[PDB]
Amino acid sequence: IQKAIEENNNFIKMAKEKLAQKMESNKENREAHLAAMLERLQEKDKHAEEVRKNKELKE
Amino acid sequence: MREIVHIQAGQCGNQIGAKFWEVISDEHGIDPTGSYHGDSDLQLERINVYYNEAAGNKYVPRAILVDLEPGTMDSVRSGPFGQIFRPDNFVFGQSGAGNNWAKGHYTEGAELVDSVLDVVRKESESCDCLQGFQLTHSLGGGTGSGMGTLLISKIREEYPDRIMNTFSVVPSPKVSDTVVEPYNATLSVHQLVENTDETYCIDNEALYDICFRTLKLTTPTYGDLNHLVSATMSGVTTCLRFPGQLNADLRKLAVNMVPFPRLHFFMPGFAPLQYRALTVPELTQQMFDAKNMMAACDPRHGRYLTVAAVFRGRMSMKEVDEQMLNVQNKNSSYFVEWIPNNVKTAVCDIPPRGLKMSATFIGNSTAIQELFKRISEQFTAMFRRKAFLHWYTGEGMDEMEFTEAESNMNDLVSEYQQYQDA
Ligand SMILES: Nc1nc2c(ncn2[C@@H]2O[C@H](COP(=O)(O)OP(=O)(O)O)[C@@H](O)[C@H]2O)c(=O)[nH]1
Ligand SMILES: Nc1nc(NCc2ccc3c(c2)OCO3)cc(-c2cccc3[nH]ccc23)n1
Ligand SMILES: Nc1nc(NCc2ccc3c(c2)OCO3)cc(-c2cccc3[nH]ccc23)n1
Ligand SMILES: [Ca+2]
Ligand SMILES: [Mg+2]
Repeated sequence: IQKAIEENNNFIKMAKEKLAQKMESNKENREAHLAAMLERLQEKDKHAEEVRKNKELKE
Repeated sequence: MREIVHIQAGQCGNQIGAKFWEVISDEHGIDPTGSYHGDSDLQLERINVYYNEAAGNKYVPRAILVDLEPGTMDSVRSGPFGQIFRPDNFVFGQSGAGNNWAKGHYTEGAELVDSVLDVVRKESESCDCLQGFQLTHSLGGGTGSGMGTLLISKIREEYPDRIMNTFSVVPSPKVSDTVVEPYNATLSVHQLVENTDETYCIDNEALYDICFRTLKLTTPTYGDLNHLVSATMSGVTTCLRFPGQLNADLRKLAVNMVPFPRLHFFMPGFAPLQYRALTVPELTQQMFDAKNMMAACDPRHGRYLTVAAVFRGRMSMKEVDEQMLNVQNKNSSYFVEWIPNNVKTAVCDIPPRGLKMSATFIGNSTAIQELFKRISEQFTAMFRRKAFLHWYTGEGMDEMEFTEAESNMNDLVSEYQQYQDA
């Protein structure tokens, strides 16, 4: 009866740790994808500023 | 006062138990309310073996009713004699055992076993002189098989010098509820080998073949099988339930019937299986016929260590002796030569309901190994592939325990074979 209790608890434990690891890893990956996209858009805003300056300093 | 305590566990155990109590209550003239309305003091003369005497001059079976699910005990309470049982003797859980010996023996069953033992102790405490215990159960399910053998083990531990007797319904693929029955049966036989003094092997295969072939019943129900079981059990308890020439208790019977402690598994039979009165030659020939045996085993494939024959009805004891001697003398090779006078005969004057004459047979035969071989093969066919094992290991059992149970049963078979060739 103790072995049975232990096996049920180990199944609960391992599923809890696997789920938590997956959800954390997923959160980190999603946030990194959005941060890379935003960083590319910020590089665009930087390039648009360098364009507007080039145009100002052409005059 | 030679009291017996009766225990019935699980669905099968409780249905056949109930039939047993209705049949013997009828023989003793006890109605469903527990009142005596018979015609003869012999009916009451040894009534205390199975019945307690209550205040209302009520006779109450000395019976404990056990299951891990409620269903069957509600059906008992609604059954025809259901009011005769003591309400406090109903001990039931709620979970069920799912046809799972490990649930009966180790997890679900262990939670209930103490409360069952408390009632056993309360019944024994008021016994003038407890002779011992009889249990009705099947081996193929989970509660009767797993929890029943747990109960048997605990009773042995607390009453180690008392006789423990079971009526044990052995599974067959011909009348099967689940595929796991051979596992549950193999695990249980090992327990019986260690902790009972006498086990009546009642094979649902044989009961089916009798209902179908002999009684001509095309679709036999559990009710039809249990009618045979209850009539057999009535026969086998006759010699202690009614007045007569024998001064016996379960221990003297065991000592006379069981030559080696592990070889205590008996083939029962019944005759007759119709209005034509049966002559003593006909009762005698039929009771020894394979077709009347309830543990689908051919007795011509082994040898008899011991035999008890119980005749019921008014008949010539001279004629009984002559016919019993005839069968022994003409078939001497099937009776071991190294146990002299190994066939014993009892006569009770009181016949069962409806029949005028009947015979019940109890054989301790080495041919019973065929039954265990059957089960062992079904066990191995699954266990070599570990099929359905996860049901059991999920309740904490290891594969090792199955290997040991299989080995114990092959050893039991080898022992029966040793004495059959001797
Ligand atoms: N002869 C007979 N066998 C039964 C009866 N009920 C169930 N069985 C057999 O018992 C096995 C199932 O065990 P069961 O008693 O239902 O399991 P449990 O109640 O959990 O112990 C199967 O082999 C069935 O064929 C019955 O009333 N009579
Ligand atoms: N059923 C049953 N009976 C037994 N009888 C012996 C006995 C002697 C004197 C007594 C007594 C009982 O009771 C009080 O005085 C032994 C066993 C057994 C089975 C399997 C393995 C075992 N390892 C040790 C023992 C044992 N099993
Ligand atoms: N062993 C054995 N034999 C039996 N048959 C008759 C017999 C008569 C005279 C004998 C004899 C046997 O052996 C020596 O002389 C019945 C029983 C039994 C089992 C289980 C519960 C029981 N409640 C009452 C009885 C009984 N147990
Ligand atoms: Ca539980
Ligand atoms: Mg069942």
